[PDB]
Order: sequence, then structure tokens, then C-alpha cells
Amino acid sequence: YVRQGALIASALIMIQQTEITCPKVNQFRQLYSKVINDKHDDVMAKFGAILAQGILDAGGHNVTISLQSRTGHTHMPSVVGVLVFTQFWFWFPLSHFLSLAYTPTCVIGLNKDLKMPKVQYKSNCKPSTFAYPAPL
Amino acid sequence: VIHKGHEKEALQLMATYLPKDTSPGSAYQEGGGLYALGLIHANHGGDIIDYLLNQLKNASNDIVRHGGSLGLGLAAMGTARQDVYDLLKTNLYQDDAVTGEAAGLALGLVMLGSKNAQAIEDMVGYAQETQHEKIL
Amino acid sequence: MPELAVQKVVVHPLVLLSVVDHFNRIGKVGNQKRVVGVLLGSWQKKVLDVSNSFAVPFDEDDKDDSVWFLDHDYLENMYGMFKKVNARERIVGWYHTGPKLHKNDIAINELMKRYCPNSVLVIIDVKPKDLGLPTEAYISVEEVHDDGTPTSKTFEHVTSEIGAEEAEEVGVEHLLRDIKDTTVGTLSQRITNQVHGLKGLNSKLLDIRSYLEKVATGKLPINHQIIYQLQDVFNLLPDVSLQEFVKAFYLKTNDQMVVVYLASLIRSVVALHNLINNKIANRDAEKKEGQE
Amino acid sequence: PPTDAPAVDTAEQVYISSLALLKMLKHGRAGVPMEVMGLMLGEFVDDYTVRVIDVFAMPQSGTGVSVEAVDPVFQAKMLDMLKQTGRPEMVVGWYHSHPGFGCWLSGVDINTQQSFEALSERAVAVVVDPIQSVKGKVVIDAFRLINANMMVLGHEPRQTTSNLGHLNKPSIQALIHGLNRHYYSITINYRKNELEQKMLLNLHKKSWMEGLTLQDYSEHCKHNESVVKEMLELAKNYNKAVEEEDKMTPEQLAIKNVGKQDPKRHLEEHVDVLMTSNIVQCLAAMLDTVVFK
Amino acid sequence: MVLESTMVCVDNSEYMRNGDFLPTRLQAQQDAVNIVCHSKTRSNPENNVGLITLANDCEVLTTLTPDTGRILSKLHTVQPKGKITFCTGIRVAHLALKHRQGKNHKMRIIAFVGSPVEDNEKDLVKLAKRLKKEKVNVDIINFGEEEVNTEKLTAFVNTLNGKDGTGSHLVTVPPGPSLADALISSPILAGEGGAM
Repeated sequence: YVRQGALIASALIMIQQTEITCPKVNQFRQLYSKVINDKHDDVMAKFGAILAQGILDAGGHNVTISLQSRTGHTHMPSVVGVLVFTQFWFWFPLSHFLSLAYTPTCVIGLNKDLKMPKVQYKSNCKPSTFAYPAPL
Repeated sequence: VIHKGHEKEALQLMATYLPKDTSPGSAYQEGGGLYALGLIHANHGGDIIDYLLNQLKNASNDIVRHGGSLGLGLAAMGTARQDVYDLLKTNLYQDDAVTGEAAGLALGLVMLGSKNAQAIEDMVGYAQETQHEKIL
Repeated sequence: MPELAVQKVVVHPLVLLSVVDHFNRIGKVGNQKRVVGVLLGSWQKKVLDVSNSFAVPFDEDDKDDSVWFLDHDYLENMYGMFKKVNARERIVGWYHTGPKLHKNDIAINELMKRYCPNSVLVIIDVKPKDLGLPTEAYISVEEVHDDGTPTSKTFEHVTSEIGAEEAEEVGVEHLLRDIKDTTVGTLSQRITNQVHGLKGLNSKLLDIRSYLEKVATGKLPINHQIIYQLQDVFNLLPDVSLQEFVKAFYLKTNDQMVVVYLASLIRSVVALHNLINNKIANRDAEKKEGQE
Repeated sequence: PPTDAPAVDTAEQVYISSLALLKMLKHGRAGVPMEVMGLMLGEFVDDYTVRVIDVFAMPQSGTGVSVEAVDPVFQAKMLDMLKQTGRPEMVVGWYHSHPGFGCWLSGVDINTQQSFEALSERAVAVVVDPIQSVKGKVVIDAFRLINANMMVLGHEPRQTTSNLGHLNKPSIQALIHGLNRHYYSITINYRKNELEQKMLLNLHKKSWMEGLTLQDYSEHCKHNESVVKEMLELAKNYNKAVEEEDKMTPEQLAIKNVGKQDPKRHLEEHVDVLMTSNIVQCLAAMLDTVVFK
Repeated sequence: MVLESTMVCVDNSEYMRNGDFLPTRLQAQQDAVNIVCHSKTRSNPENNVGLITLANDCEVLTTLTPDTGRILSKLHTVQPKGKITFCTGIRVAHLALKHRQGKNHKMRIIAFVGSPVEDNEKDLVKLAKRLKKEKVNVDIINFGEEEVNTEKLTAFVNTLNGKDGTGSHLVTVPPGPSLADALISSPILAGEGGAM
């Protein structure tokens, strides 16, 4: 039951940050599947290995955990978001409050009239740091 | 969670497991219905706070007030609204296993970020009497 | 007793827990009340090993002293109920939840005595406060007096303490891993005994001082006996052989240091040799830290 | 379903009050050979927690766990006798010892509990090992049979009530069809009151012990004599060890376990008893000189 | 009737060695008790019968038990001695009636008295107020002690009757040889309607 707290801890640590300065994300992702294919790891561990992948790909590689706003402020829905998820002290279905610290940080260009633009952004860097998964 | 983002059409998507249109069958999917509705309308509860208040007020099953407290606390989260704080307060003065757990959490959510110094000396004192690993 | 058939009354922890559980069984609005049970145990010398006990329905008026009720029939049923489960469990006395003695007690002592002569009281407390043990043992004896007053059933004190078995030991062990008392080593443990001992003498003497002050003024008829003994006390104080005692005590101390000196010295040498061992292990670890 | 279906899920726990446990250990160790058994009296809160408040043995025959001296008249008579004390309690379960080995249920064991399952539906069978339990955790588990029939019928992955977990092994003997066919593991707790804790905490009445006493000063010189001579004997061997260790590699001083009388270990073993003694030996005399001045 | 708790108060006294009733008043006392217990174990199928004494420091010889056979077997070994008291006895009777299996039984004391009472009426009618609180019924059987006594017990049994004539009644037994007055004056047919 320490393994259950160190697999999910890793998958929270890394959500769509990829090979930028932590190449370990292919090493741990392998390890999230290592212990689903096995029938030699305890259910109370497997349960924390499924979410290790389930939050990683959360939202389609779009949402991330960040308790305060990039503006700068600790907004409450996120704080509670990861405070009542981690908590399984006695209750097991507390595993949805992680949709309130999920934010799809993306530039949302909105036109002067509160409508939809068409406009794009130069690459100042290669698509490897841009990233986003590879379906195989 | 999967359909967080639907507003006026969410009552219809969840209308095939929510009470009234659905049989009292497995109160699990009714309580789960209400909880889900508090997930979709979390922090923005408008008409949904009233809907959930009519679902808890006339509730007679323990599972319905479980998931129901979980939906209602989310829809009126960060607010004050003294009506829902005292309804959820009656859930806790009723002393029933799984209704008082979710109801306790839901009352902490209704008064989130505030809490009257009276609500504290209410809740801690009621924690001295009670006896449970879930409600307490 | 004058008889060497009683002396060390040794009560096992589960009894203590048992009377402290009984005191909350009754405890509704019938609390603030003496509650009484019977002590089951074994013994075969100067001991009365207490082991089991069970409440006996008991009532008592709160202003009278001849209005007490004790379902002795209940006893002659249960006593057999527990015998049928463990042989070797006679009735070695009966306990009374304090806080101290009541005039009524002697009466009870004779409705319990209809079973076993030698029965003893064991006053146990329902409130931790004392710094000595919450277990005082009395016997019902009788005597004659130099004043010429009729014989009496008094109560006489016998030394007391609590012991244990392997079972008991282990259960208690388990229950005190919150309040750890083992972090404390030997030397300090016994210094604790010698400060905590003064914490006893201090309050005992204090109680005698309140008593003497109680008869001198705010009158309370004198009982010559107490004052008698209280004289032996002040003759026994170590005084009259002052000079010689001084010259000796100093000498025995002198010896004591001589041997402490030696002890601390050896201790030092040994620790230092330990240090040499560390330094040499460090040099040879430094040859390994290089290499490749 | 147009109405709820049967339910079971539960993280079943047993509170055993500091009173009970001591009785189960003691009485249970009484019968190392022929294990005893006893009824469990207490209350039953909500439906997640058994509260065993007290227990009392039962008699037996002279071969083992008979239920022909588990008379219904014994437990009847006793239940009435404890109503007249002030214990409105009911039977919640039955415990026994399997001393010397693992906390498991045997065929007769299982079967027996089946009777406490017909008579009543809420029964925990609690298990104490007065031998192995010695010192430390106190081996004590709890078990409840599981409907083996329903398991055969497809509810085999449906006997999982929501308990927490912590894994066992040596009883995998009958726990591989125990935990996973015949019963399961409940988890044990305690309730450490503060009044019981301040009670047991007592183990010394010192107002006549040390500090108001001190050993005999001719008994105390005969003690020093002996030790401080043993110092000499050990000393010599100590020089002979300091010449050796210098001229050898730590593998040969490692396996040096013939005559442990030589090394430091005994000069420390001594000095800390000697000193102790004496120092305090020391203060006791001084303290009394002022205290009873 | 309803299940009840009965307490037989028998008296020890030098007065319990008078030939003025059936051979010796001792023996006769025994027979009377033996009938009043048996007669209240057939009114109800279940009924608890006690047995205390009313002399010296009032004592219990058997607590509440349904077996008339214990009530008769302790009663054989009494002795006529001592000076009775009414106060001590009554008050220990309550303490014996509280402790019982089941709290649906009624509190009834069947009291036999037989030597001059030495307590003043002022205290007895305080105890009768405490019994009025505790809802205790008490029947007093004057097996003797009516010509050697001015009945303070009249103001005792009227302190328990605010309006009920069964709440408490003082039954007399004519002091002649009167074989036939200790059987009809019984409390199961003297001061109530039932006679089963």
C-alpha cells in the first residue's frame, strides 16, 4: 500500500509534460502497465496503478493540475479538487473530485464580439516540446 | 464528470437514471444520479440548487441522501445559503451510517471558505457525542 | 493479621480494569456511589492473589448506615457459575470502590465472611489522582485496648501492590505503547524513583499535619493512640549521634567516588579506542573512494 | 430492479475495549492444550462496527471444544444474571484460542460458527493466540464465514465486502479457501480510554521504595569488591585483544565468537551496572541527610 | 393479576413465643407465611417472593426468587429474640424491590408485625411519603400487636391512600385463639378484590 501512493503520486507529478527535463516519463508509464499485465501485484496496488494512467491521459492530454491560476491566485475548486481525491481515509468513491482541479490551459482567442476567431501562432520551437501523445 | 460542460441538456442525459422518470430500483443509481448532477453544475448551481433541494427534501432512502448530499454540496459550494446548510444539518442530527458521512462533507462544502464561528462550535460539539468511522 | 496467613495482597491488572468497568456499568444516575463486588483468587502463604471479580447488585442509603443491601443469593449462584469454568477460584475477599472507608464497611465484611474467613477489603479508586498505588488492602481483625473499652471490629492495614502474569503483562504492554515509558533508561529511572518518593513522603506528612492541626483547634476529640505513635516518630529521627555519623558517612562516600572514578575512566579509554577504530576505517574507506 | 437488491459491502471492524482483551488473553491461555471458548457481549453500532464490550468464558468437556458443555442453559442463566448487574448486552460473537500456531478456522471451527450464523446473522469469530501473542502486537484476528454456495453460483467475485487490507500468509493453509472460500478477515482496533490508561499506568507505590531507603552498606561493599576484581580479569584479556586486532583483517575479528569474555562488550556490561550503582548509590545517602535532617 | 414483586416481612421477637394463637406463635407464623407465598404463586404463573426479617439490623434471608420452596426452607430456622423495628425493615425492603429481573412487576410488601413498635408516627409518615413517591404497596398483618399497641400504622396506611383503598391497608387479626382469622384476613383476599 505504499506502492499505491507512489504510482499515483508520479502520475500527478507528470501530466502532459513529457521529455522536456524529466525523461523518466517513459520509464514510469511503462511501469504503470507493468503492474496491470501482472497477476502478482495486490489489488490495493493495482487500483493505484490504473489511475496512474487514467489521470495521465486525462481530458485527452489537455487538462493539467495546477492549484493556483497562472494569473496568480489559489482558486478553491482546485484545492478541494486534489484534497478530496487523495483522501481515501475510509471512503473509496471519492475519486471524481479530480475534475475540479483539471483545467484545459489553452489560448482561447475570442473576437471583439465574443465570437470565434481564426488565427494561429508561429512555432518558436520544434513539435517535440509541443508534444502531445502518439496513438500506436 | 465525462459530461461536465452540459448545462440545460444535462438533466435530460441524466434523466434516464435520475428519480421520477426512473424506478426506485437500485437507489444506488439514484443517489449516484444526484451526485453526478452536483459534479456537472459545481460552483455554478442555479436552478440546479433548487432541483437538488427538492430531491433531498422529499428523500426517504439512505443512498439518495448520500449521493444527494454530494451533489447538493457541490452545487452550492463556496456559497452561504442558510437553507441548504440547515437541511444538510438535519442529515447529521439523524445519525445514520452512510447519510451522515456524505452529509458532513456536504455541509463543509456548502460553507466552504467561510464557516461562521457558530457553525464550528455547532459541528465540533456534535462530533463529541456521535460515534462512527464515517459520519465522524 | 497476627497470623502470617496474610500480608501481600497482589491484584492483577484485569481486576483493576474490571472494577473501573463496573463503576460505569452502574454509572447512570446511580453513580457517585460505593459499588461492591466479590474478589475471586487463589493463595497459599502470605499472599492473597486476586484474579477475578464480578459486581454484585448493591445499594446503600445516603444518610443512614444500617440500610445496606447486598444480594448474597446472587453470590451463591455466580460463585458456582465461575467455579464451573475455573477450578481453584475461592472467594478471597471483596472490593469497595472507595474513595475511602465508611462506617458501614464492617457490616458488609460479615455478610461476605459467611463464605471465607480471612476475607479482605481492597479499596480501589475510580479517579486517578494518588501518586501511590490505587489499591489499599484491609483486614477485619479485633483487639483489646489499654483504655478498657469493649473489644471492637476495627480495620488493619496490610501492605499492597499489583503484580502480573505473562498474559496480563502482554496486554498491558500493548495498551501503553501510546504513553511510552521505555524510552527512559536505568539510571534516570531510579533518579525518578527517588524524586517521586519524596513526592510521597511530602503528602503523607502533610496529611498528619492537617490531622494534628485538626484536633488542636476546630476541635476533634483526641485519640491518644495516634499521638503516642507520633512520639516514636520524633525519637527515631536520626540526630543524637551527629559528629561520629558525620565522620563515617564522609568516608563511605570517599570509597564511592574511588570506584566511580575507576568506572568513568575505563569507560573513557574504551570509547576512545572506538574512535581510533573509526579513524582507521575512514582512511581505508578513502583508499576505496579513489581507485576508478 | 424496481427496488434495491441485497447488499453486503462493508469495511467490518471490531472494537475490543481494553477490558475485554485482557480477559480473552488470560482465560484463553488457561487452556493451552485444550483451547477454551467464550461468548462475546456488547453492542452493535450502525452496521460497520462490532463493539465487543465484554466477554465471559463457557465451561467445556475434557477432550476439546465440545458443544455439549456449551449448554444453552449456561448462557441463558448468565445473561439473566448480568441483566441484574446493569449490562443490557446481547451476544455478538464467540471467540476461542488456537494456541501455538496460526489464527485460522478448522473444519469443526467453521461448522460451529455456522450455528451462530443460523441463530443470529451478525457473528464475528475472534481468535487469540496466547502463546505466539506474547510481547508485542498480540496476535488476534477475526473471521466471518462466507456463503460458499453463492460462491459456486457466480458470486465468487461477489463475496468482496469493502474491507481495507494488510495481507496474511502462514494461515494460507485454510485461508486460501478461507479468505477465498469459507470466511474472510475482519480488522481489529482498540479504544484506549484515558481513565483505563491512567489506571494501568500504575505499577509502583514508591512512598516506601527507593529514596526513602537504600541497600545495606556492607551488602554494598561486597558488591563493588566482586565487580572491580572482575574488571582486572577482563582488563588483561583486553590488552591481549588489542595486540591481536592490530595484526588481522576484519573477517577474522568478525567471526570471533569464541569466548566473548575478552572484548569491550564486558567492560561496558560492567561499568554501566557498577556506575549506576553507585552513583546513585551515591545520591541516596546525601538526599536523606537533608530530607530527614 | 399482573406479575408482581412480593416481599414477605416476618418478625423475630420474644413476642413470637406466645401460646395465644395456634400452639406457639412461632410455629403459627411459619404456617401463615407458607400459605401467603403459595397463594401468590397461583394468582400469576410467575411471581417473585422475598423474605426479610424485622429484628436487630433488618436482614435479608432470601432475595427475590420465584421458588416458594426456598421461602419455606429458610423460614424454619428463625428464633424468637430481639426488639423489632419498622423503619430499618421497610427501607431495606425497597432496596430489595429495586433489584429484580424485569421492571414491569409491581412493588408489594407483605408485612407481618408482632411486637410494640417504638418509632414515633412523625417519622413513619415521612417514610410513607417516600413510599408514595416510590409507588410501593405495603400490607401490614397485625398478628398480635393491636391491644399492646395503639396503631400508628393507621396513619401510616392512610398516608399511602390519597384515594385508593387498595393502595395501602392495615389488616388486623383478632387476638383470641383465632385459628380461622389468620387464613381469611390474608392479604390476597383482605383489602383487594382478587382472591386467586
